[PDB]
Amino acid sequence: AVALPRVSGGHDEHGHLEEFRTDPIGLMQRVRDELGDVGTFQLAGKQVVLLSGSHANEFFFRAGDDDLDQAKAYPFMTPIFGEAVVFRGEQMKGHAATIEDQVRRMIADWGEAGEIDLLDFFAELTIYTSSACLIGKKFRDQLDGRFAKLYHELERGTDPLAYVDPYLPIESFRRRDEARNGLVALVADIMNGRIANPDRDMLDVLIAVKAGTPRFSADEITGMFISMMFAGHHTSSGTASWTLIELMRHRDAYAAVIDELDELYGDGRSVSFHALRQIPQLENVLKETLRLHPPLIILMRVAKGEFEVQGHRIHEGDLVAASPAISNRIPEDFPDPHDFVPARYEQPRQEDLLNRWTWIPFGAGRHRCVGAAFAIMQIKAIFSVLLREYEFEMAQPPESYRNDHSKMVVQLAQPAAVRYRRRT
Ligand code: HEM
Ligand SMILES: CC(C)[C@H](NC(=O)C1CCCCC1)C(=O)Nc1ccncc1
Repeated sequence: AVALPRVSGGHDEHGHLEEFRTDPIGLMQRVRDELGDVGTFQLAGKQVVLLSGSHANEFFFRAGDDDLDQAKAYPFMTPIFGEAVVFRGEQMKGHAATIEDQVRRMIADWGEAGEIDLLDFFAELTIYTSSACLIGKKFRDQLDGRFAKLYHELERGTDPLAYVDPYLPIESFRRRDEARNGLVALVADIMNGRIANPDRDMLDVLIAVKAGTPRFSADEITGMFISMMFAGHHTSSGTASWTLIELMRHRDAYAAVIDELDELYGDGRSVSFHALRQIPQLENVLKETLRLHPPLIILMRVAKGEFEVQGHRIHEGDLVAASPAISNRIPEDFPDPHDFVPARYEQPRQEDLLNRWTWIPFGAGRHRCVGAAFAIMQIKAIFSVLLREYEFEMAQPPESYRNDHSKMVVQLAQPAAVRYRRRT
């Protein structure tokens, strides 16, 4: 009957929802600043118990699906995956080679010098890497920029208003729904193309299954492919963007990465060899970029039961959340937490390893990211190519690069303009 501590503000119609839709990171920080390790905010009719700090995070991440339910906290993903999506080491070398090929293909028309937008570039690139690795090169080769454009609209369909109702007549939801129909149409044209113009991939596997009448429709197959690509797409896309931004903002780090790439590749081995082995300075830049710009800024659960955390009672049906955005910057755990300090991961400090429950850009415990090794390899492969072929400079003030946090799916904001010039 005791109310949990509640953060200030949230006097709008849906409580803190409006703030969560505009500045979720400031809201979550205020929870911690006012209340400490366990505090709440109101998301429309739902209480969110926001945990932070080592002890509370440990509870969150060590909880089994019996205690804290992940999938129930994401009902808004239903219109994205669709009705019927009811939610290896031996391959990695091949995937690194695939990634190298996709990056070379993306920069093939760059020429001597030019300008890119990082969101446009990395969003499209990572559609190709994800589709090629997860579904097949044959399928990627039947994709072009339209698939990326549509997939982006789908991701933009995750306004937190979806916690009120995911089918409200707002434009972002209408565009989410239309984008999904557009993706189904692309997949149907691909299926038809294969009939008329017959080396196999997962799409071939799915087409072959019989109910015989074919078992799966374009709609069903498309939902499967959307779901397969979702976790790794915006996360990898944003991380690649922020990696390049932070290298440009910190030229000393950029210079060290260049030297090391040039030294490492001097053994004559491929990207598929080196992307699976240490590239130390780049890896520490990546760790720091993830600490500062975690693409998942909040992680949601529904409590299945009663638990106590620091003498605060969580009850069944409470939404319960952790936040990499906030936890990754706890100043007692990460000295100078707003500063970009790749040295914090060198053997002497290992701040990622020592702070097991608060360095959480890839989660922790029971829910440690199963895609982390792939995502890390993919950054290594991408930058092994980009940084050896081209030099990059910022085309706008360094502090003006920023994320759009208005949707549950975080995206780099535009402009994110960067110039390149061939390395001599
Ligand atoms: C840089 C890219 C990525 C980041 C920052 C990231 C982040 C995370 C985070 C924060 C969690 C914990 C989720 C939670 O506790 O609710 C997680 C778990 C997970 N991620 Fe990722 N992820 C990335 C890429 C990927 C990729 C490429 C895949 C696979 C295609 C993937 C699949 C998963 C899976 C299967 C889990 C386990 C969920 C659980 O058991 O709790 N992720 N990831
Ligand atoms: C947070 C996003 C809305 C999105 N979440 C999801 O796609 C799932 C919803 C239900 C099952 C858990 C996650 C997502 O991209 N999640 C992940 C991305 C990565 N790695 C792990 C999860």
